[PDB]
Amino acid sequence: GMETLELQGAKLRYHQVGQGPVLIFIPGANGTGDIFLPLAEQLKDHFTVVAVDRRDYGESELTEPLPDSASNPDSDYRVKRDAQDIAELAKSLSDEPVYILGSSSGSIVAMHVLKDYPEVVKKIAFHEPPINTFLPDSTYWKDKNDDIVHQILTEGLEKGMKTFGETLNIAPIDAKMMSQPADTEEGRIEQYKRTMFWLEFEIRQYTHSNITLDDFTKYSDKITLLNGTDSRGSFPQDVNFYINKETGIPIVDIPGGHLGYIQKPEGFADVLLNMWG
Amino acid sequence: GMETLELQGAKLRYHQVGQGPVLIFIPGANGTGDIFLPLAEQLKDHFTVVAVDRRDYGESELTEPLPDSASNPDSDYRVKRDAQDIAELAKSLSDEPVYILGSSSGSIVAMHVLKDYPEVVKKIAFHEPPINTFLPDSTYWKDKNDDIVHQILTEGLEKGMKTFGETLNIAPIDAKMMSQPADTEEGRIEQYKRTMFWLEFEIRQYTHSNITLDDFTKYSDKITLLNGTDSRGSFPQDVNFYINKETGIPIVDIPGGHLGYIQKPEGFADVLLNMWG
Ligand SMILES: *[B@@](*)([O])C1=[C][C]=C(C(F)(F)F)S1
Ligand SMILES: *[B@](*)([O])C1=[C][C]=C(C(F)(F)F)S1
Ligand SMILES: [Mg+2]
Repeated sequence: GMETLELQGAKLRYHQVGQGPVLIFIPGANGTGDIFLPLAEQLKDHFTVVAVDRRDYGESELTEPLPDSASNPDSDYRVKRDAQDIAELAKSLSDEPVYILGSSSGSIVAMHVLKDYPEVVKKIAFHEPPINTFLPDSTYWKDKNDDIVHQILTEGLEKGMKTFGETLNIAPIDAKMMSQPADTEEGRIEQYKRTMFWLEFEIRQYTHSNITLDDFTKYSDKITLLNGTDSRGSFPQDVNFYINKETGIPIVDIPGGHLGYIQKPEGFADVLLNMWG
Repeated sequence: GMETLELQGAKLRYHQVGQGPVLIFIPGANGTGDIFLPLAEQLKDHFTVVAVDRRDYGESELTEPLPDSASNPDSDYRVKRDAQDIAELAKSLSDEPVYILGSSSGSIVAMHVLKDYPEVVKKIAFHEPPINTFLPDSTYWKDKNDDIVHQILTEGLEKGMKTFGETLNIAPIDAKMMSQPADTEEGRIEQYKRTMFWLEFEIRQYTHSNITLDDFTKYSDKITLLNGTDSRGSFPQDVNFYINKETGIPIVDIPGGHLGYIQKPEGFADVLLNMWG
């Protein structure tokens, strides 16, 4: 049971309980207003407690996707947009400046609400802010944040792909090709996005999907199985050997490895022309 | 320039090179058709080569969000939709059944095109498929895939959070609360996605966002800095101490820790009510 304010680019959802002057709670890391609901109950007889799901979280919905620069660590799009959400939320519920509390990164949003929309602010509270920009040692703390985020975003992935490599016995050539960075940064950032997506939304769902041997036998005359000449011993060739074992469907060898169609396009094509040309 | 076919919930983009019978190439992990163009160049005098950007990748775009259950590892929404795209693409490019080659996860899409839309297949080729469902050792390979993806998705995040709370001296009760797993498999998936979004899209961007001490001093009578009585020594209280030392803006102690509003709501309210009630 949530309220909705439609705004530029999002349906902003929020709880509202009580009577009197409006009191907006801005969540921190958890991003959602439910975490203030026991606090609201203790306040609903003095303030109209409004507790927001910030537009990227919870029951709030984006109506158009984030800009691609939002992943840049010095992008200001999201913090400024959250702060404008709170100001428009205030302006839609009150004709007076309102009370505001933010906690942790939510208190940083609160700082930007006061900076950019001081006319909506009656009183404001910053509960344990982690912003570092104005500290004498801002650099130390910014560098810690950057390096721990970098570790999280990269280490486990690198290890897991190598573990995939040994477990599946991927050929060296494929391994280097399949894990080579892009010459640009716009192409390099996309490639982490894409790999993360394949991992969460493709590999498990597709490799355990609803194909039976019976499906191949039904139309056996149509099917060729292809094994690369440079990827012998790898797990997908064993998939083809098993299909062939149980169905009789022929295996054709074709040049290159798992990526043979671009490792060796000429020889790849010569085989496809022999089969189908 | 690429070609476009508009389907339910997606605009599907694809390269088209050559003439002759239609030959559809379905990409695996990289998900885009460009990887087939050097091959397409070798076949263009024999086939109308069609190299697809599957709908979640490349120059294709969704026109509706993925279903929330698509992150479920047992989901078959994506593989079915991909298979249905290829069938629709074939039907839009030929009145005769066509030639189709899929590679790796793209060969799995090709298998579902055959199962569910055999009417569009003249011949089909499965290049190095990694599907395990029908293998006699299926449990082995399914559980390897599940474990390695899970490790990739969770391991470095669990380590980095632990490093974060220790660099920042987050209170034990707070670290306990902010890492506690959700109580459902579906709750944990969203918890993971939420934390992963916060790390990539919020922590660096907000904590180094453009706020200066003069932004506070300009409205000093409006502000209260709040420190939890149970999170002493933690980095955010250090931030508040600095703001206070430089601007004289008051620090008020409020019960609980970084999550005090939920940890002790009664005592948290009593302070707020002292402040603004
Ligand atoms: B409250 O959610 C936070 C306390 C420290 C934070 C950072 F990691 F940004 F330093 S966030
Ligand atoms: B081709 O891109 C693949 C070879 C092995 C794969 C899996 F990780 F699923 F086993 S995918
Ligand atoms: Mg604005």
